[PDB]
Amino acid sequence: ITLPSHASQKLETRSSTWLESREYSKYLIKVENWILRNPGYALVAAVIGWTLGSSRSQKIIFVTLLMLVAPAYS
Amino acid sequence: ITLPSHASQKLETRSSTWLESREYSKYLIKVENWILRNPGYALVAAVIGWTLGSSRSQKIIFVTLLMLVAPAYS
Amino acid sequence: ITLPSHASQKLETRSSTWLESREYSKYLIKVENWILRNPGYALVAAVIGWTLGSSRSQKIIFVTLLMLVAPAYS
Amino acid sequence: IRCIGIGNRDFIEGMSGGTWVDIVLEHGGCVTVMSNNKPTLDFELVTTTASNMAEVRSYCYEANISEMASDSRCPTQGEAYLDKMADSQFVCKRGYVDRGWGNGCGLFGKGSIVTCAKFTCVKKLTGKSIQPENLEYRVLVSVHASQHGGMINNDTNHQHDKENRARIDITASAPRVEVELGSFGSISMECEPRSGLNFGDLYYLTMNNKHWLVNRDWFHDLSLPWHTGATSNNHHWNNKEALVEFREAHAKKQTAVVLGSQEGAVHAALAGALEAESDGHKATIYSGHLKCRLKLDKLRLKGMSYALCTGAFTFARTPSETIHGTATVELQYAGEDGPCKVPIVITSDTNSMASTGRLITANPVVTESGANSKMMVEIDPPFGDSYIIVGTGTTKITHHWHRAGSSIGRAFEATMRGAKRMAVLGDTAWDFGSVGGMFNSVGKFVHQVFGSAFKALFGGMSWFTQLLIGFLLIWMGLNARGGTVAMSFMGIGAMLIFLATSVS
Amino acid sequence: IRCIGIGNRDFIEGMSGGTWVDIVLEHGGCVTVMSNNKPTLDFELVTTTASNMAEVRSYCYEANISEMASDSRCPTQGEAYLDKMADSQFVCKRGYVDRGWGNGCGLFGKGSIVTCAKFTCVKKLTGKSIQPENLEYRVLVSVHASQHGGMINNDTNHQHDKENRARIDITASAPRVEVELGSFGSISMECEPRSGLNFGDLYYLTMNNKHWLVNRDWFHDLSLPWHTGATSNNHHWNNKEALVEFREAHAKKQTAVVLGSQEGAVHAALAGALEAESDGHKATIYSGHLKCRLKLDKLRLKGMSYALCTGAFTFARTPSETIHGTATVELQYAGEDGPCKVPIVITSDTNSMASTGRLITANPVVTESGANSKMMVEIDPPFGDSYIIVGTGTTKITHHWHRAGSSIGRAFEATMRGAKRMAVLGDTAWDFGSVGGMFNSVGKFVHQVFGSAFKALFGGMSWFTQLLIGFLLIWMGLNARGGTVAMSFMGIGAMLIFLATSVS
Amino acid sequence: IRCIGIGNRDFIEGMSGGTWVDIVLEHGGCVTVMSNNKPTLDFELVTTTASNMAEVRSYCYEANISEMASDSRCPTQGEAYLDKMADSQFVCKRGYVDRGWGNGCGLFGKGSIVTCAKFTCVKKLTGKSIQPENLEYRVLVSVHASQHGGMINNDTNHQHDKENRARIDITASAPRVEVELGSFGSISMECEPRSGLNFGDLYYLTMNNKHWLVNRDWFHDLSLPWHTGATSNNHHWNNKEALVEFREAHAKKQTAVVLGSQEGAVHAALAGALEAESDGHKATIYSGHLKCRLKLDKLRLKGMSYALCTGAFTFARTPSETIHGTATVELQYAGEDGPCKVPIVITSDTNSMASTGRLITANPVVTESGANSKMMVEIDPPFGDSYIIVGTGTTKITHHWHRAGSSIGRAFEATMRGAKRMAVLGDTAWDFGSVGGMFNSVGKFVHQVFGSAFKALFGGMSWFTQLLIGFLLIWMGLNARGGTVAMSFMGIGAMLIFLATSVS
Ligand SMILES: *[C@@H]1O[C@H](CO[C@@H]2O[C@@H](C)[C@@H](O)[C@@H](O)[C@@H]2O)[C@@H](O[C@@H]2O[C@H](CO)[C@@H](O)[C@H](O)[C@H]2NC(C)=O)[C@H](O)[C@H]1NC(C)=O
Ligand SMILES: *[C@@H]1O[C@H](CO[C@@H]2O[C@@H](C)[C@@H](O)[C@@H](O)[C@@H]2O)[C@@H](O[C@@H]2O[C@H](CO)[C@@H](O)[C@H](O)[C@H]2NC(C)=O)[C@H](O)[C@H]1NC(C)=O
Ligand SMILES: *[C@@H]1O[C@H](CO[C@@H]2O[C@@H](C)[C@@H](O)[C@@H](O)[C@@H]2O)[C@@H](O[C@@H]2O[C@H](CO)[C@@H](O)[C@H](O)[C@H]2NC(C)=O)[C@H](O)[C@H]1NC(C)=O
Repeated sequence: ITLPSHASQKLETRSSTWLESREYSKYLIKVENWILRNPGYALVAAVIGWTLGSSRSQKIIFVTLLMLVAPAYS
Repeated sequence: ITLPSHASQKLETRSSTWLESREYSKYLIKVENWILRNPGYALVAAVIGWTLGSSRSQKIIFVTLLMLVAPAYS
Repeated sequence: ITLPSHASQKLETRSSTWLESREYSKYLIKVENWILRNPGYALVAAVIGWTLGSSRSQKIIFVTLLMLVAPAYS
Repeated sequence: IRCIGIGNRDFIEGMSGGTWVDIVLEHGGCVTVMSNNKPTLDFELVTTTASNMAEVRSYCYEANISEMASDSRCPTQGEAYLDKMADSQFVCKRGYVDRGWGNGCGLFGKGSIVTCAKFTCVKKLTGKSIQPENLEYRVLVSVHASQHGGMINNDTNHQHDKENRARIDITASAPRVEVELGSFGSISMECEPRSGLNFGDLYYLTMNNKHWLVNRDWFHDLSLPWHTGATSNNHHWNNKEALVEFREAHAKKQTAVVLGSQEGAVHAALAGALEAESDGHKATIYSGHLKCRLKLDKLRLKGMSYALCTGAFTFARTPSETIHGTATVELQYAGEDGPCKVPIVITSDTNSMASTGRLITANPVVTESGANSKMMVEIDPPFGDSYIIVGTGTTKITHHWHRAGSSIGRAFEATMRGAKRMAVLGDTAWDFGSVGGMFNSVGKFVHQVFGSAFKALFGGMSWFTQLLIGFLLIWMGLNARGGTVAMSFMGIGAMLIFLATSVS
Repeated sequence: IRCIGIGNRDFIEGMSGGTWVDIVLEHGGCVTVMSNNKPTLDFELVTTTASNMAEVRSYCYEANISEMASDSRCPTQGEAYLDKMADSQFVCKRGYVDRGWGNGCGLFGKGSIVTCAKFTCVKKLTGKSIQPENLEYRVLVSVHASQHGGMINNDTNHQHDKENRARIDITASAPRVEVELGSFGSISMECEPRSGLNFGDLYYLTMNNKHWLVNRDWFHDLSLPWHTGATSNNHHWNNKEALVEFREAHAKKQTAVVLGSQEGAVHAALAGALEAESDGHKATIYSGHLKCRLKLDKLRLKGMSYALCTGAFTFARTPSETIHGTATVELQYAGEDGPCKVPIVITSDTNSMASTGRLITANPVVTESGANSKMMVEIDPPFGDSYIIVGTGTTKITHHWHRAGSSIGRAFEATMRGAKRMAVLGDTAWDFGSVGGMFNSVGKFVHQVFGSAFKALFGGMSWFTQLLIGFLLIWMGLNARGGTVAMSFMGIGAMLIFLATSVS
Repeated sequence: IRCIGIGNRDFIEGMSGGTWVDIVLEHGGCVTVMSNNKPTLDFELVTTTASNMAEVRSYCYEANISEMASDSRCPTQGEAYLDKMADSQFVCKRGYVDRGWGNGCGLFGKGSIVTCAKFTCVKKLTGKSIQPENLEYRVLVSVHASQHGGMINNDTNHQHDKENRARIDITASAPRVEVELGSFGSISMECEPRSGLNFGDLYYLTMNNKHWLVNRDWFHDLSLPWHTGATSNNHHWNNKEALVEFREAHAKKQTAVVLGSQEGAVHAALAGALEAESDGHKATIYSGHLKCRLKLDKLRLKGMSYALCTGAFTFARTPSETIHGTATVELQYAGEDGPCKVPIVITSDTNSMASTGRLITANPVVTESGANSKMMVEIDPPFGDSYIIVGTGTTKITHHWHRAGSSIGRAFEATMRGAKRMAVLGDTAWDFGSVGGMFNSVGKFVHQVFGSAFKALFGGMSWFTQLLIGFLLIWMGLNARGGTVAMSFMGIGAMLIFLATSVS
């Protein structure tokens, strides 16, 4: 199945949420492990982003967005 | 916890994979749910994409990448 | 219920089809009844057709297509 | 002789040297084959039959509902529920009503309501499948053997006339038959009982003792309750909501009502389907064709060595003209000359007595050896005036014949008949009265290609859309004189219009 | 005194002119209210309780299957069928297998197959609704009445201490209470129990004796088998296919397998929800806030007409410093001149006896008439060096005190505390310690408008998306051509980044 | 004959000159090999088996905790410490609580606390490694030896049919077998049991009696408690903090709670893995391929020197068509002229009687000498109409056959099947039906290098990312400067899209 992810109730009360100790590790570990398991996609994304964008900032932003889209297939 | 997702073994053998019948439902359902639940994000994503891109294609790709990154928080 | 309409098996064999005597009645009667009971739509369609067509033939074709589309709402 | 009164009749003037010919038997037709020194034969495909049909699906067209019940919930308390929602024989639906202190609720707002009703089918229709290896065609063969006119549509004691009549059953596991015809020898038929009519695209529909042949796409898009042809005792009806409507009356109550019998709506939906009949458990069909090949090398004329008759001939009936221009002459012979040869001339000028028209009944003879016996000849007289002179010596009778028309009008009528046959049979029309050839094969191939393209483009169109599209195509072909494109557009338009205005 | 060991503690210096003040109680906090000639009071909201909750929907998270069966049909013979498809407790599926002469069929091709298995739930979770008119808040009030230090977190015989402690139950049909505090008079509370935490878009989820408060959208997007919250003997499970998977093995057979227990998957899906507890059938909640208005006009000091104490004092233990900078001093008193007033000064230099720090415990007294009795005072010494001087005459005892820090750091930490309160409470933060005023009203209005807009745009983001969008906005602002959009972009980005990296 | 009713079936028309051919057996398919003067053979890889697998790592997915203990310190007294923090069977964590006079401490502030609980695994999943020397493939071979139709999937007394059936076991210690086939001679297979499926980067995962083949770097990235090596009672676990959560509620105490069973979460994480089965301690696998070289020199036709039959044949069933366009004809034969050669012609012109198609069962014969015995032929009839004529003289029998389609459609279907095999097998697809040649060599080499590069760049990508990257590459190609880059982008994108939409 694919159960939905609950939105963060942080900053709604003074209490801590259900698994707040892992709220940061969740995305970081996933993204890092995916990037280590698939190093060629980094080259693919670099090529695509450098071809699509005109200015260097646009190229960097394209590359970052692609590298973020890949591991969480969205 | 955050268990990793297995890569698809489709087109490795002649057999069907473990939960192949649901291989399209997950991403589509998640993305469409999040997208039609949060309309203001569409506005801010469009503003950012139009402000960052230069050509029409660049702005469209920017907006698409943002609208794909947001639901699956990556 | 909107049951589907069977395609005509005319010219498939030498036999006559199921209700072939009414093959022409079923469209002409309906079209002309609707066109007579709705005279204002004729003027609407004429205005639209003359506004969209450039040459006289395009205008006549547009008007005819609208006048045909309206009775059988498709 | 069985093809004489028929109005849709074809003539195969057999090749002189050849001994085989390709024909296509149709259900509303009749073929008359004549060869040089052989008797004339009449072929008629009478019945198609399909057996061992498998039931595919049953649709309900008349149903009832009973035991309706409802349940309601207060707002913010989830959906309502009845135990009948756990019964497959019940159809249920959920909606919202108004709830407040007046309805016995603690809050104000939209409450959930559920209505359930027991579905029950009263009348259902059935669809069955037909396998081309289960078809069985029936062909009847008659000989122009000088039987008298009272035998054309006469079947009394037909099981004894083993010489002039023949019945032939054609299946896929016996597509080649040797038909013996008594003293006339025998013919051989090689038919193709798997490629006549595309039964692999048709279901056999049965509704209240009436039967149709329908498309499969149309049958699978019916929107009634249905269950499987794999019949059990108690069936689960799928899609019960097609015959049951639920309505909320001003947000205070929900109710269920069943729609009426859909028999007439189905009849109206079947407008262009084919009709059919039943024979016990078998489908009896009276449409479609059967391509066959005839080999006549063992067919011989009986009585070519008889002597001429010597007695007296009378016209037993007035010579009548058939629809295609041939003439039937019934003679009565006084004389015990036994089986003898009938002397008959068809001449334009009686000075030279030169024959000008041919016979259909080859070798007319007096069959019986009795005193006053009857026989019938069929002839193809020439255009204009002529004389049919019968008998010998000075006691011979004459009949004046006038045949209106010309050979040009005959050729035009033949062209129209061939165009209609093409429009009905496609490329199979090129196998009618064919003995082979390069022109035949090339034409059939080109026709096959063009017919495939045409059926792909304009396949499922009614006469209305055919007319509209044809007029549009003619118009755009008029105002476009590019290379080879104008004539293509206007030709396709003319084809579509000719198909639209055609008759069955 | 119940507020002394708490790390999240607020100090309200009530306005002298008026007698009412607005406070907001939170669950992980406690408020100390001090007014000029009245006792100091401690307020703590300890429990929220929801009763009369309605069940909305049950979800299955662990199920079994049994009684599997299959059935197959020959090609072109319709779909397969089992009587178990007429049973609502079975889940079934249809697919295609290969059929031919080897399998017992007369044809070759894809035949239809159906597989059915009986579904059974073994473990389910529930969701319930909470109406704001069913909440009940519990507030505890303590008086700084010079009880000794061994009474701070002491609940022994608390039902008898009717003068120093009070327990208040605030409901919607009783939101205004007169709290009687013995010889201290009374206070009046006017609370708003209907507009605290927004329980209107929250469900109370129960799974295996654990409880959460979850979003309603999230609860309806669950992908498990479910049935209605209505009561019934046998429930029909909707969406059984969420826990059963059907699979064809190389087009030769079809088989059903159930998925495993989903308890851990749900635990992982609830990552950001709020936890809760149970009490019988009632939900016990330890999150959220409660806005109240305090009226202290009938509050009076007990023992403002006491005589000074004449005996000698000792320090019963070392004065300690609380994390907010105040100091607790426990004294022991000898001699029995009944309840008397404790003389205590806080001075920068013992020569001048000039008071420089104030008291938190207003009007410190000896409470008993016994020989050696203990009492406790709370003081607020000045920054730097000071002296706590207790007693009068030749028996004055002195303790040197040092308070680190400065007033600038105090103002900075007050500003950060106020900013955190704004981030948690929204516009309700403007009602904390408020006595009216135009500035507070304008601020609350502007905050309401901007908070509504901010929630509309950036409502559904996580810390990751907040960080990303914030950096993108800061970049877009650093490159804006003209002003008023650069500062706007950078401000929104900095706000998002501050929200993303927050804690608690 | 075991390959007839199979949907995934290949036809290797063997080389004429050579005597060996390369084939690739797959678990879902089956191969039919026909050579010039040899019988037709059917090959099917039916089982892969792995024995003595090496335990790699165990993960816990359901756990308990017990014997909770805690230790607290007053502020400025260091960290809290428990003796169980030295025991590896305990999971512990440190936090901070609020401390003051109310708790029993002499100062106010954050005191250190530590909590410890005894971890115990209730349910665990195991991973094993499969070595290429552990694998044992099982292949089945059948001969088209005119067995009747009731022997297609018939395994009764299969240990007595030593002439028509054969069972082959391929291991890495015996990659070459010779198979005797009675009077048909023998074949020789030289397989590569060390290069079929990349078991070098797959683990055999077992969880609650279900088994998968999973990636290795996915199995190493699981986030559960784990240990390495064999498994015995009261084991030791690493990373127990993955199933246990510690919490401080409002800085007042610390509690530990264990997460729920992760069976379903693992099931959901295994979405794209391959399934498998068990046979005691042996992995039973039904996926992957096996490449072999077939040598057919000592393979000879049996009964090629029989006499033609003379009795009368009948059709025992209706000739049916398999989904690839062939036809199976079951014949019954009366008469006892012993093992005789069956006369059978497939002709599309009864005038010439010339053969048009080709048999699949080479040299069809009557295999018995009894009264009425059955046999079965398999034919590849030509497109269009044709006749299947069996017998000689006057007792001949005929069956009409129609085969729809054309040779262009056949070629297109063959191209699609070849592209699918390429996509599934990589460069190994060049060894299918291969007889050598340098064209095959260079093609396989180029496919090898391009597939290596393509797998390095786009190896692990779901259909979603495949689609997105493909569309982006197609756009980049459509807007490229010229050639030599544009069409490369378009080809890579089109390949990604063709992969993302493929099935099976
Ligand atoms: C319709 O046919 C019957 C039967 O004809 C006989 O059987 C045929 C197969 C063929 O062999 C004929 O030559 C046979 O005579 C006719 O009935 C016969 O009529 C003749 C003369 O009228 C008489 O001598 C026979 O006894 C009759 N036999 C029977 C069985 O009825 C009948 O006259 C025909 N109808 C017409 C209108 O001509
Ligand atoms: C915790 O409190 C108990 C109870 O104290 C009494 O009840 C309170 C409501 C308040 O009125 C106190 O002043 C009362 O004394 C303490 O137990 C009492 O201790 C006193 C002192 O020796 C003794 O005279 C009483 O008999 C005790 N009462 C009982 C019921 O045992 C207790 O000492 C307090 N704990 C600490 C650590 O100070
Ligand atoms: C399935 O096969 C059995 C056994 O077949 C026998 O053994 C095979 C290895 C092969 O050598 C066959 O030729 C053998 O006959 C069939 O059972 C036999 O059926 C025949 C009739 O065809 C009968 O005369 C034998 O007595 C039977 N013997 C036994 C042991 O059963 C069986 O009929 C086959 N199934 C079908 C559907 O044909």
